[PDB]
Amino acid sequence: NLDADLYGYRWARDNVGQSGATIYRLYGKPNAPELFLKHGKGSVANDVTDEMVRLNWLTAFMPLPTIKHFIRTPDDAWLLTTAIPGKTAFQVLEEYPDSGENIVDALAVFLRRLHSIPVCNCPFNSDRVFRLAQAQSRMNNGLVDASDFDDERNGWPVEQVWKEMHKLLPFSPDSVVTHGDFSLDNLIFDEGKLIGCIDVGRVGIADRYQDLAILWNCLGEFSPSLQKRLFQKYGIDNPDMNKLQFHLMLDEFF
Ligand SMILES: NC[C@H]1O[C@H](O[C@H]2[C@H](O)[C@@H](O[C@H]3O[C@H](CO)[C@@H](O)[C@H](N)[C@H]3O)[C@H](N)C[C@@H]2N)[C@H](O)[C@@H](O)[C@@H]1O
Ligand SMILES: COc1cc2ncnc(Nc3cccc(Cl)c3)c2cc1OC
Ligand code: NA
Repeated sequence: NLDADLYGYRWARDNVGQSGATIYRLYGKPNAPELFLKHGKGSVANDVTDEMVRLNWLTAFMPLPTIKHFIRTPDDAWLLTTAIPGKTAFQVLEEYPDSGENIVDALAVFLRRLHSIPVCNCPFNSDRVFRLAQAQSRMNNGLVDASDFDDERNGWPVEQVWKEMHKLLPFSPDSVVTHGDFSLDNLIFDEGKLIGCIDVGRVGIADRYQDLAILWNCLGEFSPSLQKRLFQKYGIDNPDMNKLQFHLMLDEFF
């Protein structure tokens, strides 16, 4: 069982937009750090499982929550991790908009760090063909949230987004180690420093634009100038807009 690690903590049920899994926040225990327990049943358990192995693999390189405990049974996955103290990049942007330049600088450096991890270390695949297949299996089961499409695709039928996506293909792949969901909700700041990332479930090998696109979009809600810096700090001279557009369209399906 699990209980030894759970005496003393009190419980809260977070909703961070998290696909499928129930997230409990464990707190209140003195001399003990906040904890998260992710719980997935049925198919979603696979997803909790995927995150555990990636947390476990990736922490050899980046700063992650540590796996205090994981349980898999035929239909249920439970994942207990330590919390990363701090606020999301998004919150820190909102609260201190005269700090965006250092936050985007920090985000780029960090993303460069992740991507510099040599692929020969990484046992996980998440290239477009993998994701594309996944995206179809969510389209053709009507799980794609058309409500949440980016503005330039607002109210489009899903089967359209799908069709317009394959027009940009093909592009030259480049392969690095990617986060999978490099959004402003998933990087944790504290005392001005970037100190860790969360939500590592889609981590694997893919085109860098998988991470660059998603973050660049999030900074769309603040300043086109902030978006520019992201690419500028990272060191790309001319953003591959085709690639950007493809990855943003692929995220629509998840
Ligand atoms: N559905 C489940 C997913 O929900 C969010 O992802 C969605 C984005 O948020 C959407 O975009 C909107 O939100 C962005 C800021 O987050 C804005 O910049 C943008 N203009 C907005 O249209 C985008 N179209 C699809 C993407 N799947 C979570 O991050 C992700 O973890 C979670 O799995
Ligand atoms: C303070 O903001 C957060 C910190 C976090 N610190 C650690 N873990 C987080 N979430 C979490 C959710 C599921 C699984 C795991 Cl390992 C972590 C956190 C989520 C947060 O909300 C975005
Ligand atoms: Na680590």
